[PDB]
Amino acid sequence: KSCWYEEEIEENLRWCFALNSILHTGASQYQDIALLDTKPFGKALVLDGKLQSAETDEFIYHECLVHPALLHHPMPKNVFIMGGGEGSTARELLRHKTIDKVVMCDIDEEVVEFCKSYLVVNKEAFHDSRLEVVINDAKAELEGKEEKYDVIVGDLADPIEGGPCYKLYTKDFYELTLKPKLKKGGIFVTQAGPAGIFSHTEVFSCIYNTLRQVFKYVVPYSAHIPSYADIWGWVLASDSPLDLSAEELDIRMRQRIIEENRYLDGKTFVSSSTLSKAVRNSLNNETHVYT
Amino acid sequence: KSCWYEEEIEENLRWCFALNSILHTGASQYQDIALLDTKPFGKALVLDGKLQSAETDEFIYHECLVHPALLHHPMPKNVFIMGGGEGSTARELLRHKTIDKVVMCDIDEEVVEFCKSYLVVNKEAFHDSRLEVVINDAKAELEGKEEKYDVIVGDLADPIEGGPCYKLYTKDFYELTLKPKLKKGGIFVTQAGPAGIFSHTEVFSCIYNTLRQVFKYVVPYSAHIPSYADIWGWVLASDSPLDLSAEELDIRMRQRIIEENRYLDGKTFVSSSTLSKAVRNSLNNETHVYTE
Amino acid sequence: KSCWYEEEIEENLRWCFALNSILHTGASQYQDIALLDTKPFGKALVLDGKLQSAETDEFIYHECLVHPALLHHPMPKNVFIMGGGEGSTARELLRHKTIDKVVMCDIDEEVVEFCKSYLVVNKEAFHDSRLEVVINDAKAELEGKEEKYDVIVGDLADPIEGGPCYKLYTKDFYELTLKPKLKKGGIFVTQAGPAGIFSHTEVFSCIYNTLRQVFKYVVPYSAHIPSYADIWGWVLASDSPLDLSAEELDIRMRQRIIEENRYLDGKTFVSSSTLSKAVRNSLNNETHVYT
Amino acid sequence: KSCWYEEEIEENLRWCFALNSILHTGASQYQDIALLDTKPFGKALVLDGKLQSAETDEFIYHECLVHPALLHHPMPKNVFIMGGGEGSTARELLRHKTIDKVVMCDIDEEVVEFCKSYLVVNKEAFHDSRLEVVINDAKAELEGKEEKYDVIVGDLADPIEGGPCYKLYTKDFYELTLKPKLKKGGIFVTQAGPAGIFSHTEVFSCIYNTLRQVFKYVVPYSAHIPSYADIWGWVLASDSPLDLSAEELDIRMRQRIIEENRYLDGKTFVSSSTLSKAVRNSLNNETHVYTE
Repeated sequence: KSCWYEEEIEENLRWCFALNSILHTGASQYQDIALLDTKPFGKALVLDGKLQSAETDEFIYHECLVHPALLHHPMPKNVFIMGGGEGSTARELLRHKTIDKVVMCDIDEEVVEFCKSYLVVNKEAFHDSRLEVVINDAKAELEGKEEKYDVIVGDLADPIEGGPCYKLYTKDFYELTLKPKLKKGGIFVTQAGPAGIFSHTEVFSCIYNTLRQVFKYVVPYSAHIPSYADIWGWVLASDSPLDLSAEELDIRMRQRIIEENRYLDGKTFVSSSTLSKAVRNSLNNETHVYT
Repeated sequence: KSCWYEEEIEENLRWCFALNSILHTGASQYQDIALLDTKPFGKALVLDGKLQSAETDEFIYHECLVHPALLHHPMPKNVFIMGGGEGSTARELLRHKTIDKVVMCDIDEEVVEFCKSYLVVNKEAFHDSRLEVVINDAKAELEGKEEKYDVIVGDLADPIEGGPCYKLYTKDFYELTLKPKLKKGGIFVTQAGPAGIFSHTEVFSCIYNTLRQVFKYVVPYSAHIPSYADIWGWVLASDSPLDLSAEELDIRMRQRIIEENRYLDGKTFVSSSTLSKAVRNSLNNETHVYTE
Repeated sequence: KSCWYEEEIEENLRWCFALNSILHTGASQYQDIALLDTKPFGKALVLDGKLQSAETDEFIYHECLVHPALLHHPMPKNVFIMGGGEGSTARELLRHKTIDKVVMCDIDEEVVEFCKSYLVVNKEAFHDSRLEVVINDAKAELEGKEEKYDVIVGDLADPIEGGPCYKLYTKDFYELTLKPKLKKGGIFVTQAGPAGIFSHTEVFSCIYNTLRQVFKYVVPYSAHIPSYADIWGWVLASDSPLDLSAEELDIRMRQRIIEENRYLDGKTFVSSSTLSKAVRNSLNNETHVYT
Repeated sequence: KSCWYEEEIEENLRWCFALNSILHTGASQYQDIALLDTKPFGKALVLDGKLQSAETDEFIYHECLVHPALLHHPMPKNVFIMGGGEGSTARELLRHKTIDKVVMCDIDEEVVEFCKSYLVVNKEAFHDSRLEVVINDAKAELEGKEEKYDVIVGDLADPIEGGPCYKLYTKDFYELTLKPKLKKGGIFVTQAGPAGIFSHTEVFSCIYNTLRQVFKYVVPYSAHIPSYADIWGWVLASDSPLDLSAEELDIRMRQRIIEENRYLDGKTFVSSSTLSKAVRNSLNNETHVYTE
C-alpha cells in the first residue's frame, strides 16, 4: 500500500496502481519513457506519463488490433505499421503464416530500442527476418515509397488536438495518402481511442465517421482492456466485405495463425463488433470528419 | 482539483473521483451509507466504502440486471427482489406494463429509507402502488411465505463467506428455497460480481457453475460499467429455455416497457451473452459450487 | 478512508486529510474560499486551495502571533492588523485588557464575511466594540491615515514572488510606511512563513534579515503547527528591548489577558525563541533583504 | 510527478513523497524492508510500511537520540543500543572519542545486514573495531550478561501491546532489568514516540511517567523531524542529575565529538527540553505506567 503510480485518465478521474519498482527509464527528444513494474498489471510501459501497455493485458489490445484485419484478408502478404514501436503489434502479425514483410514505422527511435531491450515478450518478434523497422513519420514514409500494402495497421497515439499524430487520422490522409498505398482488396485497421459508453464520443465515433467517408466497408469494434481503465476501440475499413462468420474466423485462425490465441476467437470478435445501443446510435449518427 | 473520493477496486488498484460535495454520511449496523456528488459520475451511493451506484451510469447496471430476465419471460406479473434497497431495480421493473406486484426485500431499512428520500430518480417507483417493501433477510422471507414469483432478482452484495449474503448463492439455497418459489417458466437472475478478463474468476464463474447445478438453462452475460472500473456480470437461470433473438427482444421491449431503454437493446443483450474466449473457457471448465 | 482533501505542500510533497464534509464554499474576485470539515483537524479554512487555518490547532498559530508582541509592550492600546480576515487574530487581541481599538485591514471583503458567518469561535470576537474592520490594501490604509499604532500585526499570506502581499514585506515598506505609523515604544510582529530545518530558508530568514535592517531589536521564534505540516515562524521587532523572563511573561499573562492560554506560557515562548543551531546559523548569516 | 510513496501518519492523515526509485523491497518474518529514493527527503528506509529514516534529516533524530545522554555523562565509555539495526545510532555514538565499546542489539539480522550494505553513510561505523553487533531480543541479552554500561540507548519501535518491543518500556523492565545494568552515573535514553501538541498523549507521556517511577531524574525533550511530519520525543533518565547549561554542553561537544553536529548544540537541547505548556501539563498530570 505504499508506492503508487498515478494516472489522470480524465480531468476528474485518477487511476492509481501499486508499484513493485521503477525498472528502466529512458527519454527521446519526443517523450519521456518509463518501464514500471506494477503489482496489478506487471511490467507497464509509460510514455510521457501515460500508460501505453501493461504486461498482463497487452495481448488483448494487440490480438484485437491485428488479427481481425488479416483474417478478413484472403492472403495478407505485406503489412505496414504506423506506430507500434513497442514490438507487440509486429509480434502478433508475425504469427500469421501469410506475411512476407512487416514494416514497423515509428518516429521515436529511442522507444523502439527501449522496448527491444526490455520487453522480453517481443525479442523473438524483433529478431525476425520478415520484420523491418523504419524511423520516420508515417505519412512521410508512405508518400515517399510507392510499394502498396495488403494491410496497414494504425497503432499511434490518439488524435489529440495539437499533437503530431492528428494529421494521420484525417480524411484527406486516408483518401490521398493511405488508400493509394493499399493493394486491391487491402484492409486498413486503426486503433480508435476509448470506446466507453460516454468516452466513445471523444475520438472513436469521429474515426468511424471519417473512415466511412473513404472506404465502402467499415466495421467498428471494441473490448475491455483493464489496464486502460476503459473499453478500447478499433475500426476496420476495406473496399471488399469484412463479413465472416465466427465459425469461419475460427477456421481461418486454426489454419493461418501459429499457436492458440489467448483472447480472440470468432465469437469474441462477433460480440466485439456488436456495439451497445448507445454507442451504435452515436456512431451511426456522427457528423464530424477529421480534415 | 483538491477533493477526492478514493476506492480500492483491488488492494493494489485505486480509482479516484473528484468531489463536489458529500451530501450525507451515516450508518446502520450493517453498513456505512454515504451519498457523494462527484464530478465524473454525479451522485454516487457508497455502502461500506464501496461505490454501489453512480448517477451517470447506474442505468447500465439496472437495465442489465432487470430487463433481460423479464423480456425472456412469456408474461411476468409478480417479481421478488433479493436486496434492491436503493430503489433502482424496482424502478426498472416497474417500467414493465405486465408487472402487477414487486416485492423488495432488503435487510437494511436504513438504506431503504435513505434512498427513498435522497435518490429522487426513484421517487415514483417507491410510491408505485405495485411495490411492497419488506425488511427481512431474503432467505427467511422466501421460506416464510408460500407465494411464487415469475421472476426473482438477486441484487445483493458479492458472496464472501461469513457475510449475510453468502447463503443466497449456495446450491442448496437455489434448489431447496428459490426454485420452489418460481412459477412455471419462472426466471431467476442475479448480479454475479466482476466479469473482467481476470476478475471474472472471483465469483462470476462460481456463480455460473453453481446455478448450472440447479437449472436447466443458465445464461451468463456482462457489460462494462465505467463507475465500477470493470466489466460487471449477471446470470439468468430458468427451467424453461432462455433463447430469444435480438429482434424478438426488441419487439417485446417496444410492447412491454414504457419509455426507451438507455443502454439495452436486443443486440446489446446478444453481445453481452457472448463472452470472450478465456471467460467462456473459464466458465465452461469451472469446478467450484457454492455450499455450506 | 474514502474522501480526501489534497494539498501540495512543496513540489514533491502532498499532505492529505480525510473529509467529513465540504461545509461552505464562497469566492471573491481575489480567491476561492472553502470551509472543509476534516477528520484530523476539524473545520479547515482553505483559500485558493491552501489550508490557512484548522480548528484543532489555530489557537497555537494565533496565540503565538499575538501574545508575545503585546506582552513585551508596557501598555499596548491600539493595534492594526494587516490581513487576519479570519477573525482569530482579532479574537486573541481582544482578550487583552489594554487594547482600546483593534483595526482589522483585509483586502478581501468576502473572506471576512465568510469567516464572520461560519467560524463559531470568533463571532464573539467579531461583534466586539473595540473591533473595526476595514476593506483596503494595508499599505494604502496606513499611508492614508496618520494615526500611529502601539502594535502592528502582520497576518498576511507568505511573500511569494509575484503576489500582491510581497511589497508588504519590503525594507522600504517597513522603514517608510509601517514604522512611521508605530508609536514610540511600538512593536511590530509578522508571521514569517515556514520555519523548518530546511524550509526556513524560503522566507523566514529573509523576513528576519529585512527587519534587522529597520528595527534595532528583532526576535524570531517558531512553533510546530500540525495542520500546516511544518514548524511555523514569527518575528518581533521594536526599538525598545523585547527581553522578558518566562516568569515575567507568566506574570503579565495572568494580569492582562482574560482567561488562561491554551498553548503559550512564558517558558513556551522562551523555548520558541531559542531556534535550533542550523536555523540560528542561517538567520544570523543571511544577506537578502526584500526591497 | 507520477510516482509516490504514501504513508498514513494517522488513519485520517496521509503524507506523500514523490519517488525517484525503489532501490530494494524485501522482508524478514519481523517486518518488510524497503529502501526508497525520494525527491523531497532522499533515500528513505521504510520498515513495515513506516518511514524510519530519511537521508536528508535522519541526522536530527540520531543526534537528538544520542548526544544529550552522552554529553550529560561524566565520561561515557561503553554503550548498549536496544535496537539500532540501521547503523545510524552507532554512527553517532562512535563520534565520541570517549567511547570504547558499543554493543548494538537488534532482533532482526535482516535489517542489520541490509543497512550494513545499503546505508553507506553508516559504513565506517559498521566497520569500527569498537562496535559489536548482537542479534537477540534486547531484554534477553541484558539479562543474559552481567555487564553494565554507562549509557543504554533505546532505539526500538513505539510500544504497542503484543509487539516484541512493548516489554522494553514497562516499569518492571526499567527497574529490575535495565537499571541493574547501568553503572554509577549511568544514563538511559529512549526514543519516546510522537510529541506533537496532540500526538504526545499516545506514548510520549506514558513513557515519561513510567521512567519517572524508576529514576530520580527524568528529562523529556522533543524536536521536529520533517520526514516524520511531527515532533518526535525522547526521554533521558538517570539516578545522577541531568543538569548542564547550554554552554557546558557545547564545551563538551567540542572536546568529545569528532566533527560538528549538524542539528544539536547546547541551546538546541535546552530549547528541546523546555516543552510547551500543554505538553508539560500533560506529562505532569500523567497517570498511566506501562506494566505487564
